[PDB]
Amino acid sequence: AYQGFTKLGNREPLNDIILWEQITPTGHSRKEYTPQASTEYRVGEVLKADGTKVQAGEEAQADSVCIVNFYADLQLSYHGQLKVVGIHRDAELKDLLTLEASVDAAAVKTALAAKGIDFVPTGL
Amino acid sequence: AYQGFTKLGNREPLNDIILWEQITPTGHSRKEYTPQASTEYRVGEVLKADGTKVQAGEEAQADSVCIVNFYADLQLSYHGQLKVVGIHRDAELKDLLTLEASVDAAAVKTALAAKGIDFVPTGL
Amino acid sequence: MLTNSEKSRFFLADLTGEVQSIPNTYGYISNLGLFRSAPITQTTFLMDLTDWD
Amino acid sequence: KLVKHPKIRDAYLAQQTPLAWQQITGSLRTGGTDGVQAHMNTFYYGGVKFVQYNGKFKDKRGKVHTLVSIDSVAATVGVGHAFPNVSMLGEANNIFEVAYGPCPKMGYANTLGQELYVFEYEKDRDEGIDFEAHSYMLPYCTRPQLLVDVRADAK
Amino acid sequence: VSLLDAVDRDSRKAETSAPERVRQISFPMMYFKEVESITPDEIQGVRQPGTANELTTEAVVRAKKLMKIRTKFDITREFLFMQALKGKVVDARGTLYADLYKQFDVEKKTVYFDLDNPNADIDASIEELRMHMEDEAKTGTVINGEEIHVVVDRVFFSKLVKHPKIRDAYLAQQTPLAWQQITGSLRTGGTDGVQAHMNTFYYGGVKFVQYNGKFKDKRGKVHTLVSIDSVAATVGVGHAFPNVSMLGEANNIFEVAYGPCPKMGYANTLGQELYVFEYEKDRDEGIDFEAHSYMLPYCTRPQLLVDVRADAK
Amino acid sequence: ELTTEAVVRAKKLMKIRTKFDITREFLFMQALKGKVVDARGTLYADLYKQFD
Amino acid sequence: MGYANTLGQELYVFEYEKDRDEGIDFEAHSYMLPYCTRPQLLVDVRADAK
Repeated sequence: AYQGFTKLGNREPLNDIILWEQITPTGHSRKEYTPQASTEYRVGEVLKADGTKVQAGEEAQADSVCIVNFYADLQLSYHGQLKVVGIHRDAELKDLLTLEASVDAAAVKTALAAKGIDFVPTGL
Repeated sequence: AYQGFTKLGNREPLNDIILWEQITPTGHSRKEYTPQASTEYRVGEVLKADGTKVQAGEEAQADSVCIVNFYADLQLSYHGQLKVVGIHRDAELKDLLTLEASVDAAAVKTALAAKGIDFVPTGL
Repeated sequence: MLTNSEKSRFFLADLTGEVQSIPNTYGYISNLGLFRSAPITQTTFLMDLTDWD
Repeated sequence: KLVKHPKIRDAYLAQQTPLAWQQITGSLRTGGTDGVQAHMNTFYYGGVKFVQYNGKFKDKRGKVHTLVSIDSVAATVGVGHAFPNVSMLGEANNIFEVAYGPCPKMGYANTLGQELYVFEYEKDRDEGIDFEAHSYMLPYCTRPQLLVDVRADAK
Repeated sequence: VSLLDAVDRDSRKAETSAPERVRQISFPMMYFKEVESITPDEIQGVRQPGTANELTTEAVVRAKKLMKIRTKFDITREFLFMQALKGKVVDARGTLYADLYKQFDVEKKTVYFDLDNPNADIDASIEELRMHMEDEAKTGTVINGEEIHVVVDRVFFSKLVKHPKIRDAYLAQQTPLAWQQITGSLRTGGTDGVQAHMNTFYYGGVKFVQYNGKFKDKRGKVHTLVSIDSVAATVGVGHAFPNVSMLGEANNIFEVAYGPCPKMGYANTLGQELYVFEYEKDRDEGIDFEAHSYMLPYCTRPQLLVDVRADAK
Repeated sequence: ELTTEAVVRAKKLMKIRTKFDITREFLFMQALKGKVVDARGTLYADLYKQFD
Repeated sequence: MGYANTLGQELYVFEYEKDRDEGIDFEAHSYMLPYCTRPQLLVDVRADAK
């Protein structure tokens, strides 16, 4: 390469964090969000009630954990769907959250736990 | 496809504009440029002496015609080369030039003609 | 094997296999075979100790 | 530290025997396999054989556990363990044991334990598969006074 | 993988392992070219240097020029192979084409011997090198770190030989190997192409070989094969890389790629090691030659390449 | 080329078995040292006190 | 599960019993898109001129 090295990017995280879910004919633990303008989404991120990612100082507003990869430039998810989906109640997930800069993980976990979401310890 | 459609782009032009050039052991009619930091290159663009593309008001400074597609982010050509190449003398080319906005084609052609570069008429 | 180029959908490039890395796994003592298997039925067990002088 | 000691270095240097030459200028890697190394360091002196064991595992919290290290002793201080061979007391008096317990699932109560159980279940509504692995065990020694710790420390 | 943690039997808690990782990379290639020609003006009225009345012939000039071209290509290939073994690939002009440690995002390890200190422990450094080469393999199979190549510099070789810890240890031994290495001749290696034998030294199961290869650029600069980049010439340096038998043939680590010629008829043909072309001039004015090459040597496990330094810092 | 369920199943089973083997090795070492403690540090058996 | 990479059907139907013999549940799935490869051959007609 020009600098001597070139990287084509790592594989995006895929949906394998759900261990238990309230299986229902209509999604009981899942909610849909309209994607925000020019916002990239990935599995494991934390979203607010209005689809905006939780930032520092507002951990109390955490609502759900995203489980779908979304591309801002295509406006289409990696399965071709037009909407973002996240788990918001009654589920057990692996402890692989993605948080913004300077966000307090403990506060987010406590807020989510109030909705019935439990995190299982994950080995190295 | 959100918003109606999704386009993956057109194929880049192929290096076929060359019709005649006196072949010599060391490419008498070809010259090499150091690519600019953030400038994209394609086949059929007019370059100045310093490698920057010709713009309006300076058509008299036309130097050569790029014949290699260069990707700025990779900093490599489509053939995995580290330098740009252009024709600067004694060549016959198809009339397929590409010019920036408000660039007078006639002035560029007259400037290039002084160096011995001629353009063959091209049909639809 | 041929695949798409780095940044063009209409050009090809060659894919040269794969490389893998695996974590280490020490097993010296297990291979030594010092310990015997003594399966039991309950959740606890007892023993008696005696001595004299 | 043991190998560099002058009382060993000179003692083996003055000895004109094939063993002495190998241990002072040859390779001490003549042991068996620990799972990573083809051979592991071995050293003979005073009728005893010393083996260097390298063992590390990652605790999921991040910190590293060293198998041979003693509790609350800095890694800069040599430490080792000594335990008896099987043959010292005889096979009739085996000293090490492991006990395996049962599993809380139905049909396993009051049943001889196994070292590993694996179960599989189908998620409801045909959504996927689930797995479980169980184990219930404890290793122990019946004569703990035969275990000794060696330190390359002064005090 | 990590260690499991005990849980309460009646609580029915459990833990889970994390997923894996995957990524991709790419490489460019290096291109070389050569040009030569023959003219009748170099034949007419030219006395053969070895005689007094003999004139030169076209065949002699042709053979000399071809041999020169082939020698230049061989020298370039040797230099490129050495550079690849050193962990970075750069032409004689300093241009950087591959950075193995950047692409594979792994740090390079260097071992200090402190040969200037009488109390320096060479055994500790050798064991450190063995442990690095064995633990950092990450191949899921048994590794024998004793099998490694060690190319050494003249200064490093002299400093290692002079050390008292080696001198006295070998003096105390009444064995044929000790006699030969202290009073005999150490030149017992193979042939590097300039000398019949190469200096060889045995200690602690490791074999040290002294290499003095060097070349010159088009503009006079002298390039040394063994010298580490940016290290003073007065400090002993060297490189260590694994043997072929260390990992077996199924896990070969060193590869060389070859691409096609840019001429007609070679659009998508498998590249060869070298191309040679011949074109006669117009109006029988003379003859022309051309030579092409397109290659890049690379390593698939850069963490297994280790540097060695005589000093300690 | 596409993955398949069989490969994923095999990989996960192998990972589980490896984890359990590693844990067993660690526990055997801890027992040999004299006291049995899990990775978290909980104390389960102290043979020196048990046998006085 | 069981349909990860299989060819798509026109319609799927499934039946499931309830938790403790309470009834029966049904589900219907469909995943499709109709398209035309030469849209320029589609013409509209109007009754007026404007």
